[PDB]
Amino acid sequence: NGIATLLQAEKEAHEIVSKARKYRQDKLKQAKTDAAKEIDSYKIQKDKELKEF
Amino acid sequence: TLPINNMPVPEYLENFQWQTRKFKLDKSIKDLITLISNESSQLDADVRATYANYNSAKTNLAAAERKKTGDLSVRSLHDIVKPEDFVLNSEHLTTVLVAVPKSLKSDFEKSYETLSKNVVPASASVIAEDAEYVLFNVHLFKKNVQEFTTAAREKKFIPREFNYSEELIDQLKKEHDSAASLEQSLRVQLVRLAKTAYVDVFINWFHIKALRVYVESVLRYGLPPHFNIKIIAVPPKNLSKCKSELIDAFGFLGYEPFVMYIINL
Amino acid sequence: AEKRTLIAVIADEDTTTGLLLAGIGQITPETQEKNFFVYQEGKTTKEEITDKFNHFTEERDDIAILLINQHIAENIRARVDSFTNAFPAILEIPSKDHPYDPEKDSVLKRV
Amino acid sequence: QVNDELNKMQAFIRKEAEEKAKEIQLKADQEYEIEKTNIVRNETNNID
Amino acid sequence: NREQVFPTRMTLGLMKTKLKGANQGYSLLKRKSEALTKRFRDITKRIDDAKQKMGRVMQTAAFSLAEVSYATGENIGYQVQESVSTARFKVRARQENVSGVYLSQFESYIDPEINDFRLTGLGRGGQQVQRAKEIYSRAVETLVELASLQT
Repeated sequence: NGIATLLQAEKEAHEIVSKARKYRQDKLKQAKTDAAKEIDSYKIQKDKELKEF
Repeated sequence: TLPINNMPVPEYLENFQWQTRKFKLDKSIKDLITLISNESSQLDADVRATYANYNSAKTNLAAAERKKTGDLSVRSLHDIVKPEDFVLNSEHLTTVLVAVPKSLKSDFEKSYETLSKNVVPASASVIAEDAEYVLFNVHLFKKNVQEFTTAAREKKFIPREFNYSEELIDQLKKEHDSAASLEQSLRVQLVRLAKTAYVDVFINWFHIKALRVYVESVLRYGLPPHFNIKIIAVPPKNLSKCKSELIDAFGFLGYEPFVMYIINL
Repeated sequence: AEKRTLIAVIADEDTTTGLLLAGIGQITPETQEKNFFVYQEGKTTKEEITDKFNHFTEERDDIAILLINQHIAENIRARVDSFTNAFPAILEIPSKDHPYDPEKDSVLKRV
Repeated sequence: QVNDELNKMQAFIRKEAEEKAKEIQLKADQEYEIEKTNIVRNETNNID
Repeated sequence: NREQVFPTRMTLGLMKTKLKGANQGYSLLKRKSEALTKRFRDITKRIDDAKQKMGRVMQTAAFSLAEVSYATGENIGYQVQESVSTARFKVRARQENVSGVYLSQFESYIDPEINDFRLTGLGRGGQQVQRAKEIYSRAVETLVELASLQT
């Protein structure tokens, strides 16, 4: 009957919701990694100063 | 419990010797009357409460038997609503599983397919078709389940907690067994209480009768009473003649002037 | 505790009325709530009954003895069994057309 | 029709979850900005 | 299976004394468990008896309340709910020392500030409502006793 179609659309959209959250969460993990890369440059600059000392 | 035929109540009537438990010997007449009346009234109240509890247990057992009889209005919800028609494994969907007679079931199904939000009338299907057991199953919204149930109740339809491939049947069987056990235990308790009460309340009643006889004797013949308190057990075929003879004999003391009491127990 | 001096009833309407006549509980002026949380077994909801029982048996409630009718406590039997704390105590009061059964006593089941 | 009503309910159910999909992505997007400063600042302190 | 105690004559004496103490504690706690389980059996018997008593008292009190309601012509539920401003029946916890454990046992207490009854303003069945109030007061006392037993 039509009940299966009603549930399938909600189930299909729910799966996309989890994928959207997972992709956004993955981007958050990537953003932290990218931010740490900028911090690593400061550590690299500090290391060069330590080498100069 | 001792059988009623072996109850010694007439044997006690043959003696009527007052005991210390029913009334203290040194207690005052008013105090003894109050104590005996209170104790016997408490016993009667306990007997009445036990009888009421036994009646309630019997009513519960009858309800369980009616549920097990197969009438879809009280039968297992598994067969009342078809698993396919009932909404399952869906967070946004729910079932009604209303039970009602043919006209009432049709009205409830129409209301569920119309009034309930996300009704999806194509999912409506009746799993039972008897005259008073024409219960039908629908797949409405999860939030609209309460509204559908309320509409069915207004439409003289009783919903049920239908569940597909669940332990509902086992739970119902266990509940019926527990109700039967509780009814049996309550019946045993009521039988024991009645067997004890038919003796205790009778003994208290005879103590009250003896105290009233003594009070009447001291009121009529003065103090000290010195009255020949006697109990006469007339045969059933000559109760009226015995009463007439007693009334005639009591005329020398001049209701009759002499203290006379009639007991049919 | 000193604050525990209060009796809570979650039984049926008739039992709640009788115990209120007995004078079990009081309406809190600050919380605007009373211990006589009358709730019919057929009315309200099982979730509402469970929430009321949790509020009365937790959240630093002042109830010393929680009074739940056997009929209403049967529907929340899972929560009754979960309430394994020594205090507040719980009792299965008989209800009209619903006598108390020893099998339904959660606390007596520990024997 | 009965099928049309069920199809309409399917779209509404899908639309409701679609709104949650945007909310889930938006909430995690805000966390990405927070994560851009959190931990990374702690990492710099460890690097320091 | 064995402790890491360094073997010495002093350590041997200390561990032998520890074994003697542990054996004495084992005997003492076994006897304590025996005494407390005898008391537990007694408490279970009293719980069953009080459960039967409660089953009787609830039925008789409900009958009294129903009779009072019939005499008054209406349910006293609304009046009882309206008169719920103050509590007239309270339970004070007492840490009665039974055997070797401080088991908490409830003691019922009452106050005169909440003496108001639902029969006020009813206009009918005042004696019946008072009798029902007294019956339910006795019932509440019985339930406080049973609650102390159960705790």
